[PDB]
Amino acid sequence: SKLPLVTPHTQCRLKLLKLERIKDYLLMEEEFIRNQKQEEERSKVDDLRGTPMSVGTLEEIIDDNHAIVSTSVGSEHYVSILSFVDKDLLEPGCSVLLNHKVHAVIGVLMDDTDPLVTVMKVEKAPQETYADIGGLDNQIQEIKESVELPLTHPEYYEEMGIKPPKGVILYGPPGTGKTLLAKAVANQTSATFLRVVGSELIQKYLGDGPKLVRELFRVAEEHAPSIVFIDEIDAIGTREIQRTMLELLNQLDGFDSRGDVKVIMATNRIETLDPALIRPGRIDRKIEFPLPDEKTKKRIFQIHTSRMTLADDVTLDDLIMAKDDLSGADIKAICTEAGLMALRERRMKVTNEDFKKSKENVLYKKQEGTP
Amino acid sequence: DDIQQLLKKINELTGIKESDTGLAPPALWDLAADKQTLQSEQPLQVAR
Amino acid sequence: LNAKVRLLREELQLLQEQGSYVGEVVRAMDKKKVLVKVHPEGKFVVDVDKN
Ligand SMILES: Nc1ncnc2c1ncn2[C@@H]1O[C@H](COP(=O)(O)OP(=O)(O)O)[C@@H](O)[C@H]1O
Repeated sequence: SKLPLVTPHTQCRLKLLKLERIKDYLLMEEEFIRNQKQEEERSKVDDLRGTPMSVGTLEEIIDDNHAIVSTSVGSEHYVSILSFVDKDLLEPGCSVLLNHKVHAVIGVLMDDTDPLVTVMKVEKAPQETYADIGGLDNQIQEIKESVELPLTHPEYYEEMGIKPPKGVILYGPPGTGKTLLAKAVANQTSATFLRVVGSELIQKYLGDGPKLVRELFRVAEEHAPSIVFIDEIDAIGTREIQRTMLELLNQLDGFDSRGDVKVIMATNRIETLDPALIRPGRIDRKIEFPLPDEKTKKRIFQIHTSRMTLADDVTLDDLIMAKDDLSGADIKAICTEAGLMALRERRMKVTNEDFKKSKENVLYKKQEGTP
Repeated sequence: DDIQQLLKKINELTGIKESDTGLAPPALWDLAADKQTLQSEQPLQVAR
Repeated sequence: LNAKVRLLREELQLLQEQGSYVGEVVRAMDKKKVLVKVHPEGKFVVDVDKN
């Protein structure tokens, strides 16, 4: 659980009122909690599992209540299963609690292994929203139709008899908002978000690449409604690395039924992509991210400078004008550096000239080369 | 800051969340047969 | 003299108690149960005493 989002950002008493509303509610929480049976069930089960209980691994289930369990010493024991253990929650590789004296299975322990993919499960999408992105409307509708609508409303596709699209590639110059759009769609539909950065699936170990992608899809399907993001797919996209490609392509198209997990893959060099990975059967949605135009640039300037204190003299149009020379990330860079420049000369209220010299210096640092 | 500190106070007051175990629906399981088998049978080890 | 005799006697009494292991918890399992990791063996779930 998390706090509500207070949506004035200028210092106004509306922001205050929302805040003291929240304080009121949390204070009622405090009040309520401070102003303060099944011993039969406990006396049977939690006394049968006499403390302490060891933790081991389940290998096989042989009978209805008989299973093989290994422990951290590595020994193997054919033990019985007490009736209260959920059989459907038991499978090879599962962590199981065991009676200390007689090693009898006394319950399943929720998994705490596979650390790395557990970290890349992130789920920490809520920093952005479709709000934070402006002007990418065509891309927004495309990705909504491809991945967001089938997750939010698969009813349309099931009623239509349609098997939903099962792969999306995002492409364009860097800093156009591909990663931002992926995070934003992860935020709009609260399906679990999976991110893995390109080259990081390339590994020294021969198996580790395909193994890593296999376990990532395994955890994704385990979370069921999930979105997996591979940024800079080019690192793999453009024998061992080709074998990781084959693993990913078969995880996309191949045997079994994948189900609900969606795949977003972002590239900066789409034309260098190999034909196999761009599967017409799987990857039917390619979304271009062009360099922002005048309207989009204006929207990005408003979005980013919105949280900054601004003077009256700022004429945003001369910043917007000229051509499509730069992307949204460059716009954020101009906003930030204009903030610093206003800070040096001691303005907490950035002016037009600040942005003018900021864009000039950025264009100086933008590209290079002898005449 | 009161938001943050009151959140932490709520968290410490409610305590940690019960991670729990298996324990299939209560009417489904137990019987004295469970404990009788536990105290009667043998936890066999496995050997090649 | 009696103070030193008494402290030696009680120290001898506690000296019979054994090594008590060393453990590190990964996740507490609410009151009592609590999950711990001990160095040579694996994970356990160990009730806590009066503290
Ligand atoms: N249309 C946009 N709206 C808002 N921010 C944008 C937009 N395009 C780019 N950005 C900024 O650029 C960064 C995202 O760059 P992005 O193109 O997603 O990286 P990558 O090329 O690695 O996918 C974000 O910090 C974001 O603030």
